[PDB]
Amino acid sequence: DKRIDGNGNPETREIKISDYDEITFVGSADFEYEQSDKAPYLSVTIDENLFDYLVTEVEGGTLKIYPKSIKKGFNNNSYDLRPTVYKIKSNSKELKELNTVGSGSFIISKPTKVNRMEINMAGSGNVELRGPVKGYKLECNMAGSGNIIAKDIQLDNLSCSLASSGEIEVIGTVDRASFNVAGSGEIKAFDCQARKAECNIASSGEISVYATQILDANIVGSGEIHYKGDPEISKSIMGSGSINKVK
Amino acid sequence: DKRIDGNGNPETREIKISDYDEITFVGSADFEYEQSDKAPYLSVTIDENLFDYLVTEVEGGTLKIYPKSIKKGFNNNSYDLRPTVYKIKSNSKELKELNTVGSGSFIISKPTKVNRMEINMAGSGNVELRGPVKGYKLECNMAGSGNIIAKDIQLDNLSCSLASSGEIEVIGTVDRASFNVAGSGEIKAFDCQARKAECNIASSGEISVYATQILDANIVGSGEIHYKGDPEISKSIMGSGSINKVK
Ligand SMILES: [Cl-]
Repeated sequence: DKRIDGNGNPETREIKISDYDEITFVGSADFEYEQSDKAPYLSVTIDENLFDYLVTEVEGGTLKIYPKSIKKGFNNNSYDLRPTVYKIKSNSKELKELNTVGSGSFIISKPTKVNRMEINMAGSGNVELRGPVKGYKLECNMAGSGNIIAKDIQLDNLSCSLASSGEIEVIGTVDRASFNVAGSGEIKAFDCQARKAECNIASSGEISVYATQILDANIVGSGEIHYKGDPEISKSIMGSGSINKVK
Repeated sequence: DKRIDGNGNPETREIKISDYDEITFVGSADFEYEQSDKAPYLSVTIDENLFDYLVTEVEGGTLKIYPKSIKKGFNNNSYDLRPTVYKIKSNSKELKELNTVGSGSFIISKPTKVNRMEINMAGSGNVELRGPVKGYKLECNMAGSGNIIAKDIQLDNLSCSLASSGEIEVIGTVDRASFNVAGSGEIKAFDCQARKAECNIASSGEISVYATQILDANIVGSGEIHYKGDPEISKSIMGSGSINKVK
């Protein structure tokens, strides 16, 4: 009933889709995405038997890829797919919002221009923005033990919120940054040069920040903010946590 | 410099205070609090040598009890106090807001009448509302591995928000409930009879809910909502999580 193992015969299907500006992706695939002015494109490779258990379509301008609800299960639960291979390649004109859930990996590799890009991840997986991202606003939100890494950003605005034990890492330059941890996890942003940054920690987590002009440093709990640069810092600590300046 | 051990000679001091409607409490004490129309009262018992390292005062209508910032440490950190005995007893006319951080224990035992009471905890400690709490609204918020238990509530509104791995447990009757978990933790409310409840999980946590008329059940991740009662349920799962009805 609930668990379906891949039969070991991988099949690739190109799926006809309209453009989309939003992705709902649930699962364990390696998903490669790019923004592109070419025609919108979707290809999925998985054990041939698992397609019958998977939704893969664009609807209402949203690409939706996830395991189906269990047949006669009243949408109380979905199938637990165990593929031997699971790869997704897709593109659209713009990605304003990614909602990803699971143990998979979502990767953007080419230079990406953004107006507002929002990344929302739940689970143990990973999102990697490997290519240069440049533009107005990037938001990286996660709840879980996995991670998000943006390797090369140039932004007016960056916002990261981490719930639970995972990790967000950001590298580049930003004018204004907001870093938030609620849990034991960690934001790593020493090589993300911010002019102004706000750092908030609830509980035992950690933020490493580089702010050049203004740093607003807030901790409620045992957590820690490590900072570099020579900003003017506003400090606020309720609990056993601590703030420290590093070279 | 940072860790100060109790010298094993307990001293009790009654500290003169004005009335307060808010508490900031950081540390490991057993703190007993009640609402009362008598004169405001504070008594603290701790190893005699640790008073010098402790702030204990009412300012701006807020009772503040927390370890001091390390002398000449620029408020980057505070003393790590290791008492052999640490007890606090206090009362004020009303408690609108508690902010508690640490491994301590904050207990209210008498019948308590509330308008709006908000409890904010960070850390591994606990808050117990042992006596009957009756009134308009209770809000229980925590970030950390500890717990909040309310043993006997009767409320128009209840809101509980849990970040990280800890636990909130609520027993009684409420008209409208909102239960939120962002993390691996748990809300236990099978014994809190709600008319309408909204339940939200991000990542792998759990909620046990009892709703009689209306239940709005939302999971993003692998978490689980278990419900009892016969409400009309609205279901939304994005991920491997599930919803299940129990007797
Ligand atoms: Cl007074």
